[PDB]
Amino acid sequence: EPFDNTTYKNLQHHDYSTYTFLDLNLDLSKFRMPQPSSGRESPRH
Amino acid sequence: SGVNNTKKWKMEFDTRERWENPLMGWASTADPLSNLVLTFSTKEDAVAFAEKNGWSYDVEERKVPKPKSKSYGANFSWNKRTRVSTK
Repeated sequence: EPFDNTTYKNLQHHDYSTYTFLDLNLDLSKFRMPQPSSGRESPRH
Repeated sequence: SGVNNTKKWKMEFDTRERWENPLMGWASTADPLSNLVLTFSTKEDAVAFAEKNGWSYDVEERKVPKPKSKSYGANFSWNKRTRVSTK
């Protein structure tokens, strides 16, 4: 707790797997607000 | 794409027979007016020349491309089919 400025606190990324980013993106799906609608399924529709 | 050859009226005659020279196979003709092209500034100038020389003439009215609305922003449209899939 005492002010310490001699250690690297960003060590969590030493054990990130290949799917870490996509796993986090999957967890941030129930918080997202509903997307806007263009009105068509795609520009080719 | 150049449009500089579509600015003057022309008067060409009907195409007559071309046959094959028996010696060298060239294209022979008996039509003295097969290579006759006249240039006129206006349709009325061309019609006047044709009637003066007694020829029968058919007039084709000029075809001009119509003005078109071209927007580069329509290439990226929120809800229209004009959005391009590639650039």
